[PDB]
Amino acid sequence: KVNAKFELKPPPYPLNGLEPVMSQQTLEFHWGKHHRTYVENLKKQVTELDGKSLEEIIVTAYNKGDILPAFNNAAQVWNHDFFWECMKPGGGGKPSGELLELIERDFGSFEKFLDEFKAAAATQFGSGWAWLAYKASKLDADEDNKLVVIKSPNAVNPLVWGGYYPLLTIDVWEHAYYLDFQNRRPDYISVFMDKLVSWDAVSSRLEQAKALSA
Ligand SMILES: [Fe+3]
Repeated sequence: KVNAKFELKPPPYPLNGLEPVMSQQTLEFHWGKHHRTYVENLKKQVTELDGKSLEEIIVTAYNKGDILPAFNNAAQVWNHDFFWECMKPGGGGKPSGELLELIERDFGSFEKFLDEFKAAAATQFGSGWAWLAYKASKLDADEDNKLVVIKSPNAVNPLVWGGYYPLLTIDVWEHAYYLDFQNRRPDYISVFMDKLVSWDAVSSRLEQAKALSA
């Protein structure tokens, strides 16, 4: 976690690991330039913040929405770390086990959840993120302890709310997709879900989320 000599964390696969769906070129820019830059700038800004955790810096700098200078950088480092963990070579398909059950419990069906997640991703105007998060007051009316789809602008993530545990994200900043899809953000989102998403990753987060909100 902490901001010592913090370094950029590589994705959990080689930069060509997601070919042909997300290009090596996209990885090289998105991770090697954008993500790297957030890391470098955060380190320059980070001070009373020195040696604090990424998440602590994020929640404090959000400042109820009147954000402090380190917020954008800290939140984007975390968001991109999380984003790389959300995908895998040979990803896609459907979740299983408790994640699938909960998704069916809260959205009726996986397909309904998929459509809701894709619409959130598609309609976030400008730069930002779409999320699947576990909503639980014990994290911080009885509904409560359930999955939600949320879209957020710019660097904002569900950690700043809170009572939300992020489970899945898709980056909808144009740099995430422009080299591969240009304007076609819906096709990108669709392909992300069909081919890239690591349901194993999302399931692990859900276990952590349930443990934390018990
Ligand atoms: Fe990005």
